[PDB]
Amino acid sequence: MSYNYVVTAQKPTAVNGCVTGHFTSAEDLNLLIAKNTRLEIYVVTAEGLRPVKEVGMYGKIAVMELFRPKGESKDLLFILTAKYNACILEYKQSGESIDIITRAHGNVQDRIGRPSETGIIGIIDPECRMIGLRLYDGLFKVIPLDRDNKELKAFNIRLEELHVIDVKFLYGCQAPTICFVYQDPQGRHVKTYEVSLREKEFNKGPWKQENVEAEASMVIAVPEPFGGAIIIGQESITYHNGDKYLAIAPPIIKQSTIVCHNRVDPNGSRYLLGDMEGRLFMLLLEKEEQMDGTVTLKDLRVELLGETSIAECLTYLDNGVVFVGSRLGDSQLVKLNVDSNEQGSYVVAMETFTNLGPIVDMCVVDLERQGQGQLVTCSGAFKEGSLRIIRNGIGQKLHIRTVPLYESPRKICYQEVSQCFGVLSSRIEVQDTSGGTTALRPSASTQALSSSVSSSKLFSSSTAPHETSFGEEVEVHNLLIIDQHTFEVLHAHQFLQNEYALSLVSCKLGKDPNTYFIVGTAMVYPEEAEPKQGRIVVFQYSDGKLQTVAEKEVKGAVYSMVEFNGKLLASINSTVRLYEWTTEKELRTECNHYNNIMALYLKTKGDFILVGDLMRSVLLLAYKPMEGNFEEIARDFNPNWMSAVEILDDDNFLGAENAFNLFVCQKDSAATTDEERQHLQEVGLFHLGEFVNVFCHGSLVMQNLGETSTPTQGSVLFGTVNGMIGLVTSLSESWYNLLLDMQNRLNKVIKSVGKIEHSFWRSFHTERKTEPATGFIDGDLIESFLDISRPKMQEVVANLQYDDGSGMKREATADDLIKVVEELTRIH
Amino acid sequence: DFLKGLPVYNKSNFSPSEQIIVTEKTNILLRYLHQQWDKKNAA
Amino acid sequence: STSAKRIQKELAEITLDPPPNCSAGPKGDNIYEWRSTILGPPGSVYEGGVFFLDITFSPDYPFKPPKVTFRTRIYHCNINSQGVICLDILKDNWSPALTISKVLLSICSLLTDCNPADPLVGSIATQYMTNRAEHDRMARQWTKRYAT
Amino acid sequence: RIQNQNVIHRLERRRISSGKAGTHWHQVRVFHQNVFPNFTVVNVEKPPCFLRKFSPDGRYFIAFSSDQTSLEIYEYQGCQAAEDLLQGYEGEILSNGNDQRSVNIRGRLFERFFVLLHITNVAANGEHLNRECSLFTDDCRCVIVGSAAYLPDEPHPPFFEVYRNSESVTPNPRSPLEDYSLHIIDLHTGRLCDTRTFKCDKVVLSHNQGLYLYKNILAILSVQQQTIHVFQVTPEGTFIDVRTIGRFCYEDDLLTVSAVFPEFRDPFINSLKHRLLVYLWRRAEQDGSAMAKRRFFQYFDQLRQLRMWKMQLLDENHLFIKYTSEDVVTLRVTDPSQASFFVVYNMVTTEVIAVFENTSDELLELFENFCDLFRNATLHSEVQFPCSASSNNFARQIQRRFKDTIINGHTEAVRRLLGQLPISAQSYSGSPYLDLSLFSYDDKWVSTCGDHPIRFYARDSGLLKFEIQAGLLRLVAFTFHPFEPFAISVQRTNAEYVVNFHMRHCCT
Repeated sequence: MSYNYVVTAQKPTAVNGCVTGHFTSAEDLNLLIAKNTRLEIYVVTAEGLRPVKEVGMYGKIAVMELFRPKGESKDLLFILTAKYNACILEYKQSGESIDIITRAHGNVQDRIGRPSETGIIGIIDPECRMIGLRLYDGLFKVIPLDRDNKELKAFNIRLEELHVIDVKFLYGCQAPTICFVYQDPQGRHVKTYEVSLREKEFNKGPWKQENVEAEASMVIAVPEPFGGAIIIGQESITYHNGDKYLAIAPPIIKQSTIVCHNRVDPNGSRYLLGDMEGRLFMLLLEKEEQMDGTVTLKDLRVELLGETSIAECLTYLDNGVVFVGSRLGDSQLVKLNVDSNEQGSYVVAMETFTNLGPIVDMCVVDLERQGQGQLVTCSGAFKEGSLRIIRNGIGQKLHIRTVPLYESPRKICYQEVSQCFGVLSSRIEVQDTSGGTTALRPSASTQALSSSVSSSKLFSSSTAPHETSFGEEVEVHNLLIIDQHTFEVLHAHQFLQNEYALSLVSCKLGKDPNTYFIVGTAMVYPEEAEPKQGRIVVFQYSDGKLQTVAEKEVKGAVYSMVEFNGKLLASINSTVRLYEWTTEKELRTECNHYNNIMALYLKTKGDFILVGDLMRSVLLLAYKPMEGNFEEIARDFNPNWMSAVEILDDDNFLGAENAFNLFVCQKDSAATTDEERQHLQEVGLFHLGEFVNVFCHGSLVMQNLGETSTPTQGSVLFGTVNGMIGLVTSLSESWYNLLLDMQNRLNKVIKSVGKIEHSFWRSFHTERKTEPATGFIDGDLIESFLDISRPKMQEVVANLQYDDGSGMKREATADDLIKVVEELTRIH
Repeated sequence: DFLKGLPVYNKSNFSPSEQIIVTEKTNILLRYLHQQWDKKNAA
Repeated sequence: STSAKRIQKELAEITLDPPPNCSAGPKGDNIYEWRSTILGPPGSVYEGGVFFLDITFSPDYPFKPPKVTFRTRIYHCNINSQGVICLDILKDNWSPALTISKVLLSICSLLTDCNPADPLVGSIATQYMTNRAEHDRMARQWTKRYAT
Repeated sequence: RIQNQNVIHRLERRRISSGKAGTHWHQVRVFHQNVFPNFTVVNVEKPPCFLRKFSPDGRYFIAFSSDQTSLEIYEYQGCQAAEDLLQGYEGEILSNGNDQRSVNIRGRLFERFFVLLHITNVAANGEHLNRECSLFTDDCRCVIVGSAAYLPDEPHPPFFEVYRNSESVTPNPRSPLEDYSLHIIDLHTGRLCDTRTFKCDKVVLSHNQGLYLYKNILAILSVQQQTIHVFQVTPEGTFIDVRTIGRFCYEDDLLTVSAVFPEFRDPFINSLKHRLLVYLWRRAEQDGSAMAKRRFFQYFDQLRQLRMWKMQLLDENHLFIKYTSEDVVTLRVTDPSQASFFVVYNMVTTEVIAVFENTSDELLELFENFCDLFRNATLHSEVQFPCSASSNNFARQIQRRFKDTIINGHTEAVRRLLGQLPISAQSYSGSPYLDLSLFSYDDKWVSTCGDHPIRFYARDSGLLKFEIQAGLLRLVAFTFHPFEPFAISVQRTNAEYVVNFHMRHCCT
């Protein structure tokens, strides 16, 4: 029934994990970067970071470690995906051909087991004897590394401590040993166990039970000769080795939270550290040498180095160069210098790497009126927030222009008449001892050409001013007007205290010819489970002046809003309301629909309203002009957690689930009973691997004129938390069957890295159901058909009948398929 | 004083699945019972 | 009761010296109701399997032979479905000279080989001499399939 | 306490970070601390049926009519279909007063949530469906129900029919034998997939005590005949015979003997019981001492009469049987005074892997260290979120408190803590509001009447979130929806059928 086509326009840019080692050869130094489903291999060399090979896997890389067992010239790579497709990879280069060989492969999922809150953790014994894995609570999977044996018998081991945060393999121990930190009713503790392979249990370790800082969230295993481990908390750093114990609580650390670390010296003397604010630290392990040759640790020292993009993973490469991998911001390549600059910072940035994600919202607009849309995104977060003007073509394909904001953007829309962008944002200010709040850094809002503050008393002092404890972060939201040419902050309106702006619209209402900016907010309080108050403010921007045309008090939070045929459609908590723009310039209620749990996402086409719920999936509504109320036409009974919705056609409705899955609901045209017509049937299923955040009709390619018979109909872009930008189209049944048949043939020709089945990769998967993909075509797989060798192409076309457009299928030929794919590959 | 002499790998720094991983089919509780049973035969 | 007076003494010697592949024990303090645990003698076609034997000592003992019944289904050349074995030692030929200890070994030895001179099932005798092969593999299976 | 208690913070934080790999499952589960059934409705009118349970996927609701001959299938419409009626109502309760508006909804609330789909009549020969018997297949496509029919007092059944083995039980006067039947019904269409019959047995349909389903393997314990029937559930919902455990352990046992000995008539003990006897013998052989030899034969008679009472599948090929005295299994004596022997048996290999006495501390160590594997609940979800002594630290603490409370009787403690084992199939609900990780409460209120309202406290902050009362401001039964915020509390007094609905209302 439904036949859709999914392709990727911008591969993900966020960095999940980074590891360095000897992979290509024993003499080269390699840097490996994991970007969700993409593995990048770089060679640390004089000229920079030479790319070698970029490999995309059929999974979300969740673990990546390098190890070299005995008898191996160069290291081996072990990767575990979020679907538990464990594998062990080897790098082989034959002449100019570069290949990745899967030495071992297999799935290690347990059908019974509670996934751990802290996520997947992978560890390898320093001697390359076993591989630990902390997937499910209460179990510690192991994988012995018998070179000779052909069946690597992975076995789980009972683990008494259920809430384990971090676990590591210690150094300099005769038998494999693990140190980990776990939580329990008494607090947080650090414990050690010895792994006995044959008996298959844990043996008492050489340490003792201890009680540590409740925020302890990371463990570093110091190599020889120190041994022991380092425990990093929110306000302390400690060293444990037998009975040796050290503690430091520098005041500098508490200002942020450490979330990454890396070893510089093989002896473990110098350690890097990064925190949320972007500050980069250095941990020093000072050693005192005894007269009997025993190395004893003297003391710790933490010294600030500078500032960098908010770091997710650090990796010291060589000669004082550090690679900073960031999700929220661009990934940097900094230089550590012997002498600080005038500002006392030893960090010098050498290069920066583009990172669109996390895309939080976007709008497709045509600045040049030439038919070429220029996607504008609300990228980044915190000090990395910015606007990326993604323009296709040259004038490689994607040209990105960055407009830093130094604060998190949330929403965006374009007002053509005013030639400006309306953008929401939220900087962070700390409650100063003076009773007010002070911005931590200058941002776009504080550097506005003109400024204004909302002056309204709709919310009296009935709510008591709670304990404004000094030092507690507070979010302050503003509406920024941004020019479409120079991208300056023409105006910056600020909202009330504890008021969050959630939705933004720019539309004409009713007979009024004036355009407006409409904002839906919500008075948020930390101790309140849900917002019980909100507002809808109508702003007008004229001649560089912003006017608060009218306000409106609502009993909830305005999660979403949309213009509905000259009327304002707004969702308030569990309600969907329709407003009218009276001649007195006020909003008047027209009709309601209270049958939702939480109406988060709204979309409209004609008189139909598509409502996305927090947990109850999609719901279709209609407006009755003669009766002036809502008729609940149909709904979906599959309880999906939604994160975005869109209306592809009048009959097909697209949604995105929380577990990185897409699905397509359809209206039951075969239903006879009125009850059967009230069910929405699911015709599409697909595992995308990305958390889609927004849909927006549009296309970056010039709109072809007169080509209404193109293989594809429609165009929907969507942005993900990882920076991926994908395009969705509908297909005729004849083409869907042709490509579906081609899709299966390809899987028999192309060997997937890790020997992971494509059908398993794209299989719909949630906590409730797991089904194979239906009604979707993986565009990425089809495009790969071009890059394979010609004789490989001939294999697919064998014994396959193809329709040359005359209505009958003749013997297919590769060149014929080339033309089909070439049209498909040019639609993005 | 503490940033000096950083590691240098090179002065020119910047200017056929042979094995299969199979999880044990038997559930863990059963494995404990089975393994304890085999001790009786030895004893 | 001569049986009780005699058997009480015989318990000390037999329990102190449990014969190989043949063992038993009393129930409580009574003598008229006993049980025994018999193990397939090594090298026997029923080797390995353990057979529970119902053993009853009558008050008229020893002037009458001991009552023997198999509580385990065994395809034997001397015993029928009721688990009763009829050998002169277990018949009127019985004499008071024999004691509860000897019978096990006589039974234990008898398990190794038939007594086709007076068999309780003729089909074995034809199979016992003509083609014992059918009688062994199946005999192995029975103990493997029941006593295991 | 994290300042993320508000929904907005969680919603915004979710748009910029999907979390560490494999953590996204818990990113959503915390929303249950923001969405909960804060509103209650008292004394809702309902059809004259008997409510049973939700389906594991929470789409269908099953009830039994007052004639205990037809199965009512209701479709759940969601916990948001009664918000239109309640607009303008505040507070946490809605008293069943006198206003016409409240009466209008009360007579309309039940039909709003539940929609009648099918009513299938299965019993046709005087049988009556058991209210407490219900099982859902792994795929949730089909449901399994059983019907029982008391046998007439006269004429007495034939001896060779009532008694089919030497270890058969003697029926007690209070519970005469019955003729049982098991039915598999497709929930979507109501068709009767297949039915199997059992004649002259005593099977406890109530609470599925005599039944257990693991994935697609179904086991039935026939207490009267000390026999276990095992069936394989096809995707079509059609029963397939697997094998029968009892006097014979191999399906071909009867075939071989029939040719040689075509034949209560046989004094040979059961093949299964022999294996249990071997194990107790070989274990007693290791000690060698006359004492161990003395005890084995002394209690041989007492041990030989042991009878099966319960069972449960540890896997597709292992059975965890429970043994007890013949008197107790017929409900005449108290078990605690009688030693109960737990046995693990392999169906295909046919040996007794282990045997634990009632006071076996080794078994207790396994139970608390593997409570998740014994419970085998929420098997219908690939990503399970079990709550138990072996899955949550706070759940474990309650286990220690009970044991420590009794000690401060070590042996008696072991006695009662094993009374629950073996567990009944599909007895636990995967309700997140019952999850101990997210919420805190006392497990005693729901698994005599608790006079206090049940309070749910969020674990992150320790604050109260919602209350549940099941009475008019004496047996109380709660039935939470598997995931959505909806719960039914039924209060029974003599013949009163009091129903209260607990659902989420956005206080306006």
